[PDB]
Amino acid sequence: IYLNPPIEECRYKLYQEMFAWKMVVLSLPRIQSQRYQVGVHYELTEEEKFYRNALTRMPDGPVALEESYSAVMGIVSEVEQYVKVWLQYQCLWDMQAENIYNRLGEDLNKWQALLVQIRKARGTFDNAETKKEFGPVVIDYGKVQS
Amino acid sequence: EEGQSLWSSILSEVSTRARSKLPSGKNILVFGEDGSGKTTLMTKLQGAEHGKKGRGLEYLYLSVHDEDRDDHTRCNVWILDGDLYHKGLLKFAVSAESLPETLVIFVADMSRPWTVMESLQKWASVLREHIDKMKIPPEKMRELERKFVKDFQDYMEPEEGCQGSPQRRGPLTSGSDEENVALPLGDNVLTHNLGIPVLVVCTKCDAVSVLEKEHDYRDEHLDFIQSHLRRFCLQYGAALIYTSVKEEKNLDLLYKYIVHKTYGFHFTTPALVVEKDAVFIPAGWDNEKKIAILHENFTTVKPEDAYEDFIVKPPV
Repeated sequence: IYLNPPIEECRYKLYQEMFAWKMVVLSLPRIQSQRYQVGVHYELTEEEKFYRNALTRMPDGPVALEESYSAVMGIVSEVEQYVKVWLQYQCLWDMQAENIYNRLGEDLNKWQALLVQIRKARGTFDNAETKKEFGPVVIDYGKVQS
Repeated sequence: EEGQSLWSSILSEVSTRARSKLPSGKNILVFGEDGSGKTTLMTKLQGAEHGKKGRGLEYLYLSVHDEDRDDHTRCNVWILDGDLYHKGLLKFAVSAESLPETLVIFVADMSRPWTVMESLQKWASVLREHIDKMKIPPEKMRELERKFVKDFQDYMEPEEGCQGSPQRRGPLTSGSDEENVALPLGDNVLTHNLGIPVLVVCTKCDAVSVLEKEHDYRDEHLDFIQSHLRRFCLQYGAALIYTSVKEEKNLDLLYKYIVHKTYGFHFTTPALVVEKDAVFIPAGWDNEKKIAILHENFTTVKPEDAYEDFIVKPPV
């Protein structure tokens, strides 16, 4: 049981619409304060070509960048919790029958109650949802539920 | 609840009996200055050339695919800027649980070698107020430092027979305590060691080759910088890599040292000394007598010159 694309790519994707949504503003060019001269048509940085110091000129402090990034870490934490809901159940594909069967022995009520548990847990694993969304962010898990 | 706790103990023990993965949740910090190809080589360690270069807390991931058990984790990348107004983004980078899951990388720019040590002790001071503010309990913090003293003394430089299989820096003769590298302790040695794997990377060491001819330096210029670097990295327990960003000098060496320091793997290369913009300085290898070995090579200079004046900063 595995997630593709993983949690690092999910965080990377949220940081990609960070990057596109911040280079709405940052990839705007800034204007040379004289233009018809020669010396600023010599080599410039991104802080001399583009308006990228307006991110350094946040007037209320940097506070909404940590608010957005904490929203990213909270969303990554919640989808990380739901992907390690279903990564808990890789134990059935790690399952060796000897660790069950030498533990149970021949006491029949353990086998009967275990068949009750596999029926009850298969009742839980046949539920209606195949895709879980937090905010916009979607897990696909329907194929692995089947 | 006999069979339920029995079966829950079975599901705890069965996933223990499976194949081990690299433990995820690892973070990698980039300290240092902008304009140095932090994003560039950090994408090279990801597997790319250049990424979507933002600013502040840039994120990537390193594709750490295992070659032994053939698994793949990806560890977190937090490229911090040169700005100290957006330096407050590091609480999403590293916490105290994942502070042992952290390989700290410092950028030294060798395109701007004159601004190195003030940025080093400034970002190290940032890291010190950071490491005071993140509030580790001090018994585990001193446990990390005492075991870092332990693995610091465990190190050997690799031989030709240690460029394959892992060099046994633990017990070769089993169940004992013997010295491997015994450091002469000074005030440049481990006095603000933090108990974590720390690294400083010299970036753009092909821009030294500008200043070997367009500034016309000598051999004792790099030993001045390098002895100051040895004094400060040995004070925090670190290694030192001399890299060119643009020519991409020995990326696999870097990746082997990253997986070697994070998950206890092997870094399969000896400490290079032979090319002056590619001198490898490990952790637990160099000491203050080795700093004085550069002073044997000090023929025309004494080490008490100024940092921007001996290593000539142009006023722009």
